[PDB]
Amino acid sequence: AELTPEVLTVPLNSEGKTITLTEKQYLEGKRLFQYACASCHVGGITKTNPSLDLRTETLALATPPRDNIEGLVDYMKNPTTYDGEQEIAEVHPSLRSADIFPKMRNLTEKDLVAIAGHILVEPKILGDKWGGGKVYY
Amino acid sequence: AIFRFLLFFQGFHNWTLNPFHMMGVAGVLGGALLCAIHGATVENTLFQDGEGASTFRAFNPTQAEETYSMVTANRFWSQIFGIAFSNKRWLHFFMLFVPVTGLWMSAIGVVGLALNLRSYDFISQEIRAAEDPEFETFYTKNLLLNEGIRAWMAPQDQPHENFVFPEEVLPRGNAL
Amino acid sequence: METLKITVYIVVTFFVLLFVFGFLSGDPARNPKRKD
Amino acid sequence: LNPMWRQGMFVLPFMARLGVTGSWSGWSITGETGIDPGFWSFEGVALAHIV
Amino acid sequence: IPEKLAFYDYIGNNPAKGGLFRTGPMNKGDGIAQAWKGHAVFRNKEGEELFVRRMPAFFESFPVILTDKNGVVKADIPFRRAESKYSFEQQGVTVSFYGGELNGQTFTDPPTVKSYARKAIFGEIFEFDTETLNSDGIFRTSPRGWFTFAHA
Amino acid sequence: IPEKLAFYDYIGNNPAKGGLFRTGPMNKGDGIAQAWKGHAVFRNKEGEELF
Amino acid sequence: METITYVFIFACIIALFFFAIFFREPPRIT
Amino acid sequence: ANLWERFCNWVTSTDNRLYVGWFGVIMIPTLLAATICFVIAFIAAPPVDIDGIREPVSGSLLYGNNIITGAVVPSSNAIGLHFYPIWEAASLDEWLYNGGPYQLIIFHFLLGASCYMGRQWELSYRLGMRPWICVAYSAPLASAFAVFLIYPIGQGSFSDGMPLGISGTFNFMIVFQAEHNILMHPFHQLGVAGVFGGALFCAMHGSLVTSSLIRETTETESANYGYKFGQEEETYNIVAAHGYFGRLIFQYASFNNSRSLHFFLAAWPVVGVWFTALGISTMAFNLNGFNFNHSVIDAKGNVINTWADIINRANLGMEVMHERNAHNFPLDLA
Amino acid sequence: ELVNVVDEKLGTAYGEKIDLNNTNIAAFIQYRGLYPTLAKLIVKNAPYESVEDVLNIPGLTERQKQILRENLEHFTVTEVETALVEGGDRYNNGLYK
Amino acid sequence: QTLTYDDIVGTGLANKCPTLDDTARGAYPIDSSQTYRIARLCLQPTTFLVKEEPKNKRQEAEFVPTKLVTRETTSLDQIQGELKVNSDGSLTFVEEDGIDFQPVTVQMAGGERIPLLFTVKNLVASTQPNVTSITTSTDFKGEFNVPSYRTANFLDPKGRGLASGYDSAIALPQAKEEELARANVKRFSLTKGQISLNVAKVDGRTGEIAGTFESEQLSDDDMGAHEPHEVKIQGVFYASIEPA
Amino acid sequence: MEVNQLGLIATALFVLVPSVFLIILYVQTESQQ
Amino acid sequence: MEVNQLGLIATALFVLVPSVFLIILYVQTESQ
Ligand SMILES: CCCCCCCCCCCCCCCCCC(=O)OC[C@H](CO[C@@H]1O[C@H](CO[C@H]2O[C@H](CO)[C@H](O)[C@H](O)[C@H]2O)[C@H](O)[C@H](O)[C@H]1O)OC(=O)CCCCCCCCCCCCCCCCC
Ligand code: CLA
Ligand code: CLA
Ligand code: CLA
Ligand SMILES: CC(C)=CCC/C(C)=C/CC/C(C)=C/CC/C(C)=C/CC/C(C)=C/CC/C(C)=C/CC/C(C)=C/CC/C(C)=C/CC/C(C)=C/CC1=CC(=O)C(C)=C(C)C1=O
Ligand SMILES: CC(C)=CCC/C(C)=C/CC/C(C)=C\CC/C(C)=C/CC/C(C)=C/CC/C(C)=C/CC/C(C)=C/CC/C(C)=C\CC/C(C)=C/CC1=CC(=O)C(C)=C(C)C1=O
Ligand SMILES: CCCCCCCCCCCCCCCC(=O)OC[C@H](COP(=O)(O)OC[C@@H](O)CO)OC(=O)CCCCCCCCCCCCCCC
Ligand code: HEC
Ligand SMILES: CC1=C(/C=C/C(C)=C/C=C/C(C)=C/C=C/C=C(C)/C=C/C=C(C)/C=C/C2=C(C)CCCC2(C)C)C(C)(C)CCC1
Ligand code: OEY
Ligand SMILES: [Cl-]
Ligand SMILES: [Cl-]
Ligand SMILES: [Fe+2]
Repeated sequence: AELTPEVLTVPLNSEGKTITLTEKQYLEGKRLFQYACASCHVGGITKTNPSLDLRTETLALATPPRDNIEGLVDYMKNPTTYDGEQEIAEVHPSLRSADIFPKMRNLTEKDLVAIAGHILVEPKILGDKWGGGKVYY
Repeated sequence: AIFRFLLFFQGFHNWTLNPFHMMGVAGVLGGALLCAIHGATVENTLFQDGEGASTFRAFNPTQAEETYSMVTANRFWSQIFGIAFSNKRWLHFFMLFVPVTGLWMSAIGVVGLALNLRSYDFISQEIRAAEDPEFETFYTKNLLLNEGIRAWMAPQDQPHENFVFPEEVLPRGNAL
Repeated sequence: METLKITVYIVVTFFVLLFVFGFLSGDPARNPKRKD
Repeated sequence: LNPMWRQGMFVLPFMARLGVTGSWSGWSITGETGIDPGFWSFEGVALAHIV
Repeated sequence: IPEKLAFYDYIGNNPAKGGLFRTGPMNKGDGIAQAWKGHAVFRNKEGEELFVRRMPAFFESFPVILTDKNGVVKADIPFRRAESKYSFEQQGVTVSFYGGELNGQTFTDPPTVKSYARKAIFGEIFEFDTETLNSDGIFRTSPRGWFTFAHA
Repeated sequence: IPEKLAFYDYIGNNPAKGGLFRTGPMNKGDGIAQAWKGHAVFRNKEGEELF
Repeated sequence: METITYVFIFACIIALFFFAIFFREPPRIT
Repeated sequence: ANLWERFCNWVTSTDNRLYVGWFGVIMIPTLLAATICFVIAFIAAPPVDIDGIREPVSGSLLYGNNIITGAVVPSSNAIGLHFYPIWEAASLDEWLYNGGPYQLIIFHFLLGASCYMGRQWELSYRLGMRPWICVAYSAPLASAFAVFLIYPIGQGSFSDGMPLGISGTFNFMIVFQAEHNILMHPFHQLGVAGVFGGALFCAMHGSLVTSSLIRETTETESANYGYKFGQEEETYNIVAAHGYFGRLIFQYASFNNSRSLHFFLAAWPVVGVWFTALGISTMAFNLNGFNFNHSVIDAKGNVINTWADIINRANLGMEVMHERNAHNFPLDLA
Repeated sequence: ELVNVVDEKLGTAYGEKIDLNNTNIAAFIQYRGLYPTLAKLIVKNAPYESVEDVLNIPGLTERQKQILRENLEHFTVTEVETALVEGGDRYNNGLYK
Repeated sequence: QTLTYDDIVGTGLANKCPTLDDTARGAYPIDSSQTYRIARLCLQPTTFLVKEEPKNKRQEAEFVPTKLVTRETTSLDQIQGELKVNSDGSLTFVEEDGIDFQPVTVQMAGGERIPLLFTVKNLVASTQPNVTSITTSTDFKGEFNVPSYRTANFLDPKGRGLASGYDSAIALPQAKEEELARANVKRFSLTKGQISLNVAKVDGRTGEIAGTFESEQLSDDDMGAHEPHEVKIQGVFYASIEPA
Repeated sequence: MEVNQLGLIATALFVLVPSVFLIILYVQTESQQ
Repeated sequence: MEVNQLGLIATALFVLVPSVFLIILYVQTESQ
């Protein structure tokens, strides 16, 4: 098996347009996800709130849907709760709160696409392991 | 892979509870103790047989004379520990005997485990614990650990069995 | 309990004083070769 | 209905006879609970004999 | 199906299910077998035949998992109840008996059904006399096991 | 009538009722006493009390 | 009965320690 | 000839059947306290709430244990690292429920055993010996500190120190493997090399010396009677032993110097056990064994399991089961 | 007559839908728009006699009422089960991942 | 003076309710118009009594004293609730929230440990009619809920539980289950307790009241494994009243 | 506890029989000397 | 038959202990 363009193709938006990441973007995405996110989101769970994971199915039922590049890029700029009702930049890393979350300072627009891309690709590779937790280690 | 072997034997065979392993443990730990205590006694009851601060040079393989004082070693250990060796031949035979016997004992226990002839349980404990939900011992706590080991490692450790354990059957304590 | 506490405080102090003053009583001299 | 002599107790009565009536676990053979017998409980007498 | 053949198809006669200090005859453990209860057939509420996964000899304890002919899990007895998907209660598992003492009988009350599922991991299901020898319910090995051990 | 007093008026507590190899506490024989059943009064059909 | 047995064996071992130390065969030089 | 100097002379006398010494003045009462409390607790102590969750664990023989399952149970997690002497309890009943006897035993024992080590120095000095037998005993002593004191310090509670029991010991080492993975830690691997190699060299030395005993007896008598306590001459032929072992392997892998040989005997297990005691003492601060979980993946990114991942599955089973009612939150951080 | 009441409850609608009187709050993530805000409101205002009662929760906006309407078929109500609602278990039932 | 944490810590004072000066014999008047809350109710047990079992014919056993073995972990505090005025002048406290339970285990003579959940959960307690003033003769009397001492995830030592755990004695694979049913099937009890609160001190200025309490409730039944004991608890209380 | 009743005689002879054997050999060794 | 189970150990020790005593005294007589 290998990292093919099929696996590297992911929804860009809710319209149903798609984008094909390069292998480079994917690995950039993975590296930046480790740098900025994995302390809480290792393996696609959320250590400080396990009820909410990074599975595609969960992101799809979020409000604004977050199962696409645009929704996830937006989330990293202006995070909301799962029903969209409340903004949580003060307790969740975002560019909006890069002053209190200093690792977000040096993230460019293309870094965000790469991180979002990693999050949408990884469950295509790992299946249940992504977001499933220790049961699947 | 050997580390996995050890853990397998804990969870499936409860091998730590097996008195043949226990005798093996005593024999290996007892051998190591004998090894350290004999080497240190000799090295700390040496006779002054040269002028150097490096006492190694003052031994000649063809000298007939003992190089350390059995008598002072015997006094030391009698007064420190109550008992000491007094017979050098017995001492060194005992050093052969202890770890050789311990290893032989453990081999016997493993033969039994070839047949799943384990020392897995104490029946008296299980009868009481079944009836009395407030009865708890380190023996019942370790069996819960075994039960976790088996359910959590079997699917991947025994792939030919095609074990599919859904999340809802995995034994788990609270939160973890 | 306070009586037990006091008793143990006294007993421990006793043994520790014995230890300290015993080693201060010329202990290097108490060997079989050279004494001072 | 279940006093010491129904239970095959043989030395317990000789301690009770001369004034030892209570256990460090808080019962006495007269049925009063929460007594504090001090050292000279049934247990203290036994320990003393062992020592 | 002769009872003698059914009784061979039961893990309690497997000699690798004993223990070193579990002494005496096999009868002292599971009891004196009296009768084959019959062959248990499990079905869910949709009528698929389900199959209890049998205990392997390696395991002192084993969970209760039911499969379809294809090996797909369709029911179990859950440990954690809050997120259970496959409970007997949810799947409407039932058991029917063909042959033996319970032939032609069907049970639907989930606790009875789970009870036979717990026995089906051992193979075929027998009625035992546990009183006569005050059997403790824990498997012992057979003369085949004791002889091999001693001679090895 | 206090139970304790009824219990003394019972042959199972008489020390001359035993056996040399009948071992153990008295409770191993008749059992652990739990309760006075009450005093039994026997009458015949003429209502005369019998003993 | 099992408790009595365990403690009896333990006490016999302690007693053996006592004889083994104070009533040993004395080591004697040559 | 004053009262003190007479006392000092009895304390340090080399005529006492058992040497007392100044370290003995502390060792004797502390060991007697630890021993007497240990025997009584093991036989008769009531159940102890080791994990502070009002779930008492029965450890003594009278409350339904045998020799293998019995233990003196560690003190309550509610106490953590607080000092819990008797006089701090409202009653002995309280002290027993919360695990007081454990603290009394381990503190007296560690004190007594530290003094045991010093007493080995002291008597060596009084007898005009070289001094370092006590350094060999520092390896076991360090190991006892690690499981009774250092590990409880790092984790925050004497409730995670090793139980004073046989099955309690096993519980301790199983839960240690799930929380630390001692097996994949190199200091434990060196401890194994220290005790396996220690047993090996014990057998080797014993068999080589026993192999080369000089004929001094008939076949109707124990060959041990060919050695007399205090004889000046060696009782075996080291050149014959060396001539055998150097041919078994090759010449230069065999000792011809008995002093180097016995130093090696001393050094290998002592040093290996130093490392394993330091393993426990550093996993006390959660610097754990190697983690190669999901380290191998394929071109696509699928995880390719190794035997380390199989170890991880077993560790997970120990983790999720231990102290099954004691965790309310997802991470078992101590 | 000795029955496990949680297992019994799995044989009701509680075993197939979100039970507004008993189910832990994390189940409301299964449907969009429900967590955390409406889920918090629903759990605080239980018990309910019928699934439709949820629409009378004081405070709902029209958007909230419409979200509930879209999801009424995913809900049920059964009798409150003490074992499921004591201990604050509707907010944290000790299950994480 | 008001103490700080570092004054209190390690002393035992954290487990004690506030007291009032013995000078505090006033009265706190109630406006049937106005609404009120209790901003803090504190209950400090001092004595745990357990009903013995007389065994013989109907002798009706006594309440015997016990020793506390779980230390200074016993007090309920920071309890709050509505204080309502009813048509007939009675006042009713309705508990809303607070640290309103503590597990406790006391030890009887002979060594039996008795765990209990000391609680006032869901307390509703009410005065006589025609109060109009809270005074040093005012009594509140009420009832509260006693949930199971362990909740549903609790696993016994063989792994059996109610919402989690094994449903059988797995260590006895072929034993007859009938005898084990009581140990195997966990049940969640919910019983009621009764409390009386007696007001003996009142600070008319500050809305603080204090006095004595006695409650009666059931002990732990180990999820149905055994019959509970009756427990009687006595102690002191403190409560602070506020107009809402 | 419901222990094996025969464990007691098993343990008793396991201690007694080899111990007696040693004592017999010891005592007749002393009375040679 | 419902016999007393301490009967077995009581009979075994009643035989063993005094028998062993005599055997000890006899063997050490022969070797002297
Ligand atoms: C080998 C060779 C070397 C030779 C060495 C020399 C050999 C000599 C060895 C001596 C060994 C002594 C053995 C000591 C046993 C410890 C007994 C104990 O702990 O016994 C303690 C008893 C136990 O007390 C009772 O303890 C009970 C404990 O109950 C527990 O135990 C109960 C009974 O088993 C039940 O189990 C019950 O359910 C369970 O809760 C209850 O709590 C009672 O309330 C409580 O009274 O206490 C008592 O009353 C005792 C008195 C204490 C009074 C308190 C005042 C303080 C007195 C200070 C005294 C210090 C001693 C002086 C130091 C020396 C100075 C010169
Ligand atoms: C205090 C801890 C402790 C101690 C001291 C021991 C001690 C022992 N264990 Mg136990 N064990 C423990 C804890 C412990 N155990 C725990 C907690 C568990 C979990 C249940 C186990 C599980 C366990 C298992 C599962 C087994 C043991 C076994 C053993 C024995 C190993 C004997 C040996 O040297 O084999 C070493 C191997 C040999 C001596 C075989 C021959 C080796 C030849 C000579 C090799 C030659 C090498 C050659 C030159 C090439 C090397 C080159 C290359 C490396 C570069 C010994 C009695 C084994 C046993 O009982 O065996 C019968 C066994 O199988 N243990
Ligand atoms: C090859 C030998 C052999 C075999 C395979 C069997 C097999 C069997 N026998 Mg038979 N039996 C034998 C010899 C044998 N017997 C002999 C010689 C006797 C006379 C003593 C008996 C007397 C006998 C009776 C009276 C009964 C049986 C019964 C049975 C059955 C149950 C066995 C059991 O529970 O064991 C339990 C086995 C163990 C617990 C293993 C003990 C291992 C010991 C503890 C190890 C010792 C270790 C040692 C001290 C370490 C030293 C090391 C170091 C110091 C050097 C089984 C089919 C029973 C039955 O079911 O009958 C219908 C029964 O009641 N047997
Ligand atoms: C003055 C001595 C004395 C007395 C009166 C008692 C009395 C009692 N004990 Mg105590 N006991 C004693 C000494 C005594 N004991 C001693 C020394 C021990 C230590 C071994 C014990 C150990 C003990 C235990 C363990 C128990 C008792 C119990 C009891 C009760 C039941 C007794 C019973 O069933 O006897 C049965 C008596 C017999 C069967 C008589 C045996 C006589 C035979 C025939 C031997 C003599 C024959 C001899 C070989 C002839 C050789 C002649 C030759 C020269 C020709 C009773 C209150 C029991 C009880 O209920 O406690 C709660 C119990 O369980 N006792
Ligand atoms: C109150 C209650 C009941 C308490 C009980 C508590 C409880 C938990 C008790 C546990 C009991 C329990 C069951 C113990 C387990 C024991 C067990 C596993 C037994 C193993 C038995 C056995 C047959 C195993 C087979 C292997 C075997 C032969 C091992 C033997 C090990 C052993 C004895 C090693 C020697 C140890 C040792 C301390 C030696 C010191 C020797 C010594 C004095 C050397 C000094 C010395 C050195 C020199 O170099 C010179 C020159 C001189 C002169 C000299 O002197
Ligand atoms: C297609 C085709 C045809 C295929 C080609 C294949 C082919 C044909 C194959 C054939 C191969 C062939 C022709 C043969 C040659 C092969 C060959 C070289 C084989 C190598 C085999 C090999 C692996 C050997 C094992 C080596 C071995 C394990 C030794 C390692 C050394 C070792 C660990 C030694 C221990 C030393 C040590 C630490 C100390 C000893 C311990 C100890 C302290 C002893 C105590 C002690 C010591 C004393 O000293 C004395 C005095 C006394 C008192 C005493 O107490
Ligand atoms: C610090 C205060 C003192 C501490 C107290 C120490 C007490 C323990 C000392 C052992 C006495 C018993 C040994 C008798 C036996 C005895 O007298 O041996 C004496 C023996 C003396 O040997 P010799 O060389 O004189 O004799 C050999 C010739 O006679 C050939 O026959 O020494 C040994 O063999 C050494 C190895 C014994 C190794 C065993 C010692 C450790 C055993 C520990 C047992 C623990 C089990 C615990 C169960 C709970
Ligand atoms: C802990 C400090 C976190 C860090 C670092 C990151 N995330 Fe996070 N995340 C965290 C929490 C507690 C939550 C839930 C927020 C809530 O209350 O709703 C989240 C959630 C997300 C989500 C939504 C997942 C869903 O199923 O809807 C996303 C997409 C997400 N987090 C992404 C993300 C990224 C990309 C991060 C690195 C830049 C990152 N998180 C860090 C906690 C933490
Ligand atoms: C003087 C001197 C000396 C000597 C000393 C000694 C000898 C000491 C002793 C000591 C001792 C001898 C000690 C003891 C102690 C002990 C302890 C302290 C104990 C404790 C115990 C306990 C507390 C118990 C408890 C319990 C339990 C646990 C359970 C059951 C119940 C009871 C409660 C009982 C010398 C020589 C050195 C020199 C110098 C001087
Ligand atoms: O391992 Mn897992 O981690 Ca050290 O604490 Mn958290 O749990 Mn508990 O008490 Mn003993 O044990
Ligand atoms: Cl555990
Ligand atoms: Cl936690
Ligand atoms: Fe040597």
